[PDB]
Amino acid sequence: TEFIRFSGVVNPRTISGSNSVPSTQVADARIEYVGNGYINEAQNMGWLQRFFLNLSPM
Amino acid sequence: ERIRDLTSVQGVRENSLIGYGLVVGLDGTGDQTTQTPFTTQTLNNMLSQLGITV
Amino acid sequence: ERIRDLTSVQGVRENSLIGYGLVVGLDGTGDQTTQTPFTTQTLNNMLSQLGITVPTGTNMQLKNVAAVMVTASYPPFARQGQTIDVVVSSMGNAKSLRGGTLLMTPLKGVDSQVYALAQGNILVGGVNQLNGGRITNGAIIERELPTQFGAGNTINLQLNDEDFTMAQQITDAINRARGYGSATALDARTVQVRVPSGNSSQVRFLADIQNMEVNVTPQDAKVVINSRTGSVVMNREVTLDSCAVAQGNLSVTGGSLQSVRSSANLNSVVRALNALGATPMDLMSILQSMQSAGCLRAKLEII
Amino acid sequence: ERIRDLTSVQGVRENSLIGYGLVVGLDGTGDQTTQTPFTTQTLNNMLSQLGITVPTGTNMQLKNVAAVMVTASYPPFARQGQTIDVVVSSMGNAKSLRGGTLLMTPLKGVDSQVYALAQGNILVGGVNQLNGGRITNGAIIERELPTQFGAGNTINLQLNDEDFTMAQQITDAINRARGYGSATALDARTVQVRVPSGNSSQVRFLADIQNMEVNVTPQDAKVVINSRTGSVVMNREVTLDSCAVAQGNLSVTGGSLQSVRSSANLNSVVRALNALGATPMDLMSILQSMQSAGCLRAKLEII
Repeated sequence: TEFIRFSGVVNPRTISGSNSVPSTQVADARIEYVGNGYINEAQNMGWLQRFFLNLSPM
Repeated sequence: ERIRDLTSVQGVRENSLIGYGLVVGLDGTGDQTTQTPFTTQTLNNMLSQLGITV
Repeated sequence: ERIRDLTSVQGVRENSLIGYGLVVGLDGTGDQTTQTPFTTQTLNNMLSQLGITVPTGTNMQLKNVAAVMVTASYPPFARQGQTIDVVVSSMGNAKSLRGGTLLMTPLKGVDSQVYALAQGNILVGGVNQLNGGRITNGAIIERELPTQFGAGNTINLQLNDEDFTMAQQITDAINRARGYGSATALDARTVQVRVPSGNSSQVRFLADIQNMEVNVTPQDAKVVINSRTGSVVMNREVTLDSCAVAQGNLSVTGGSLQSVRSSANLNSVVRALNALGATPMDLMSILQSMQSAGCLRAKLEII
Repeated sequence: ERIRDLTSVQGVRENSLIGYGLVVGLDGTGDQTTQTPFTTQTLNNMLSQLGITVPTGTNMQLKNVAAVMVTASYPPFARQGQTIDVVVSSMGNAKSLRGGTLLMTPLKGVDSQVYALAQGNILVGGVNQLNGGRITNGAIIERELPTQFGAGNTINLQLNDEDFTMAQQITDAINRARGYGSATALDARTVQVRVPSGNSSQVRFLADIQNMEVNVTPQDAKVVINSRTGSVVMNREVTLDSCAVAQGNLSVTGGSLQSVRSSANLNSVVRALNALGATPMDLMSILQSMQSAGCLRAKLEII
């Protein structure tokens, strides 16, 4: 399952005639595109590898 | 009735006001709007203010 | 019936309303709609509102529809249900609005709020302007403005033209008619009037004040020159001083220098200036030169 | 029978209805339907509603069908089953609606609700407008509006033109006819009238009030100028002040400066202005210049 979430503030005069506004005209734009399932877990680092990436000398 | 015609009262003065506008209802004798971009720009501004987005 | 013609009541004022609309029913004299995309866009908007969705990719070439701007005046103490006249003016490349009809048009104020709704049939003269028309009782009032009339014991009469003498005359007339301290003068343009608290009492007071007669004192001498229309207007206070005038192709009816006598009233001034035999366009230059020299004892205003 | 001609009753107002329809039966003077896709789209919609499904991919070139906009007025206290007149106006590239018939058209209000249904035969004059017509009793009322008439003991008469004197005159007439505290004035435009509680009693009160006679007091001096139609109208209150006027190709019947005498009534003003020998287009500029100078003691309104 994939989730696309959007939030922001829109000026009414930036909305086009077809009730559309580009995402670059939204003030506090919060855009999120995430997923779950084993596909999403396959894109997470292992805990040991994350620990090393954060605490290894090099 | 001569002093009023020879002098002016201090503080009793006139100022000058200026502004920009659009004149509509002409019989094909308006701007060409190809050599005057501001006419179309301000018409679009007025339409957007009124709720129409060209 | 002169005070109502010389002053205006404070708070009793008119506002301006504007709006956008479409005019239909033209005989092929509407917008081309190829150089005016907003006409077709707003027609599609109206159709979508009414329940018809024209596909976005489609060529619409209309001939009986014109995009128009509607202007109206919001009257004092306007009430919902009342009707006002509107002016309808074409906006782009339309040829005529002779038999058109104005569809539902919301008339917005300066604050971008709807104060009236306009819909009706246009009357166009038909040398006559074809792209502009008027609809009597074409708009119905929908919103009402709050006002402070009837509150307090003071109301200001605002003179159309600033004059200390006229302000004092109006104040003295009101004091002579309705008691000692009924009216006072604040400046050359405003006269403050004391009225009883309430709504009906103030209406009665204003009804008595408005039709009062005031003798107008003589104003400032003024010569109004309109070069765009080619007109000159001189009021009754204009006088002349004796001096010589010369201008091209003008001569004594003889020499090119013509004497202008000292003139006290307007008839003498008119006689002296007509003795010059000057065309009004020549009279404009003559008057400006005389004002520069000092013969013209008047304020020369170019409008 | 003057109060009914000077005021309107609060809550007794007219609304505006709009709708879309198709007009059939034209003699090849309808839409081209190639530049107006909505005509064919709505004809297909109607056929589908009636049980005929034309395939989506098909070329339909009609000549006897025109897409039209229908406008109507919702009367006060309208009841379902009553008939009203409608105006039918072509919308795109149609040539004439001379013998057309308007099919079933729902007339929506501002709130996008159906208040009437329109169907009938168009009457077109046939110099005459061809793309606009009228159908008498062309729409049947289908919805009714709630109202507060008959509730409360107060009803407001709203003057067509704002005037403190006229408001006071109407109030005094009502008080002189129907008791001491029967009517009061709220502002220059509204007169509040006390009526008995109920529906029939208020109808009786309004019937007595409406046909009452009120002597109209003199209004403000006003000169109305219509440059689009080339007309000037001066009311009976216009006066003139003595001053000199000059304009192109106008001269004393002599010199270019012509005296205008001080005028008190309208006949004197008309005589003084006709002595100038001015065309109405010239009279417009003359009047504007005189208003600028101050000779014209009237409000100059350009409409």
